[PDB]
Amino acid sequence: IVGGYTCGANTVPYQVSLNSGYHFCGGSLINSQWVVSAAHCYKSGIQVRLGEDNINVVEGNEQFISASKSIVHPSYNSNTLNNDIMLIKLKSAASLNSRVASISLPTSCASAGTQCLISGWGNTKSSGTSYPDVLKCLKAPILSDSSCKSAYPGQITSNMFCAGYLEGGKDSCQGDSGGPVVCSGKLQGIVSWGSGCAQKNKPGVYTKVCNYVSWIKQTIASN
Ligand SMILES: Nc1ccc(CNC(=O)[C@@H]2CCCN2C(=O)[C@H](N)Cc2ccccc2)cn1
Ligand SMILES: [Ca+2]
Repeated sequence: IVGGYTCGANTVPYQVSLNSGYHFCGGSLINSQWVVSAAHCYKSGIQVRLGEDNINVVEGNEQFISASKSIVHPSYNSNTLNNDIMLIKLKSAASLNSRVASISLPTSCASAGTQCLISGWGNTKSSGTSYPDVLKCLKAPILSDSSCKSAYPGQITSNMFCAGYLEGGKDSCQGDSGGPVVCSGKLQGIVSWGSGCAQKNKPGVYTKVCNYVSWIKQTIASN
């Protein structure tokens, strides 16, 4: 997260870290058994880390649970990042508590200008590299479809939206991918892609979760 702030320990209790010997992506707990993340975060052998603040220090509220299965969206296209969404099942159910909590799926898509919370452990610099150990947060509005498509002509599908600031300076970044964009209590986005981070007229692009609720519900009900 570039241009954000320290969230506060366990203030984003649906945020998870995907770990394969090291943190590599975020995700969102959507019920005690299931995490949603980005398809481009897929790999085998994921350990889901819940209840995290400092990902380099055991602070006492963590749950470490291996994934039993990963399901990439059937239409995920890594060339275009269309349908950049993936479900991960936990080998054992998470123990839900004030610090480990699920986030609701949207019943409907959200308006341009709606304020959202974006979070993750990714790079905090728009030029160069600095990774935080504690969770970082950003408040950012959904941008108009036309602003989004003007920034990224020929690249934005109906399954993507932009959020952030066309002036740059505040954005998601490498290492935030797969993590949440939450607006009015609903998981509206997944950190997906952009042109660098916090660049002018290049806001972050997010998977439009409202288009995937039927697939999420059907997939978890059969797996
Ligand atoms: N707002 C944002 C969000 C994320 C980022 C950092 N990530 C990227 O710039 C691109 C797009 C997302 C994936 N990625 C990578 O470079 C991958 N390491 C390889 C890959 C490339 C393309 C498709 C799949 C995989 C920057 N700004
Ligand atoms: Ca920790």
